[PDB]
Amino acid sequence: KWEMERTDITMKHKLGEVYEGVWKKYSLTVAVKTLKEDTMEVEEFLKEAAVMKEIKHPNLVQLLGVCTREPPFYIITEFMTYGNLLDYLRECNRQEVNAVVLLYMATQISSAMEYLEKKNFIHRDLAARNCLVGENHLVKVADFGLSRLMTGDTYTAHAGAKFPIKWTAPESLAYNKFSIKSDVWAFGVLLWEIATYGMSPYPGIDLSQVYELLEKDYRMERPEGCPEKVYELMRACWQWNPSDRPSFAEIHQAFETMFQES
Ligand SMILES: CN[C@@H]1C[C@H]2O[C@@](C)([C@@H]1OC)n1c3ccccc3c3c4c(c5c6c(n2c5c31)CCCC6)C(=O)NC4
Repeated sequence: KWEMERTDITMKHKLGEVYEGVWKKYSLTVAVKTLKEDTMEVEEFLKEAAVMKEIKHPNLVQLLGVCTREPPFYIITEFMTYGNLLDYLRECNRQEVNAVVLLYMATQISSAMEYLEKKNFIHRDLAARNCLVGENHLVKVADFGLSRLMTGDTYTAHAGAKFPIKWTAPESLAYNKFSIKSDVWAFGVLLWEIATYGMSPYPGIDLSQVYELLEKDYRMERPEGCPEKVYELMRACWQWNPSDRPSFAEIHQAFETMFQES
């Protein structure tokens, strides 16, 4: 079990809610995602925990332990000093976080998604804000709440689900069809975030025109200095028809290559 003792953790401050914690026993800083007793995302929070137990990879935030016997409930994970990649990128000195660094981040993230692709997982919410950073530009994928292990190739969202439109693929916006491919789309947009140091996608466009524009075959222009093969991947990631999209194995491979030629 991952079940462990509440009392071992000195709490600290805000980051259901996330808090910086200290596992007394091992002099160690941790993140603890908590749930306030009564409020019934009890279903939905235990599901996150259950998912995290099954996954393990050096580019996925690691479940260290849990308190699910007795409320207040706790998920404990490894701590990532530099927090979310979107604010990291926006706030950073780009001489240090340079062209090649960007390529490593993209490469790490692809590594973890090929892993998820092998296990048949969708993240279903892939984005700069949901990536966390450590020392020496370590990056890991986080926030596994909407992650499912699919039976079959297709998770269908409930109608009147709310999506982050500007990261969501066309078949997901029309028919609520999610899949690995729909995360490929998501990943492509994240590349666009990384390449621009955290600009918001489809800048200046209302949510209510995005789908129509994707249908009439509009895609975000290549951002300043994005490599040619990075932009090529972004564009294959944005194929209307999901069969035409690449795979995470394909993408990672291409990044592995591109990354060593640097
Ligand atoms: C009851 N034991 C804990 C289980 C857990 O978290 C601890 C706090 C403890 O394990 C050493 N832990 C560490 C403490 C100090 C330095 C490194 C680690 C550490 C580490 C890991 C780890 C894991 C678990 N725990 C880990 C670790 C739970 C099961 C999956 C992996 C790990 O994978 N690398 C360092």
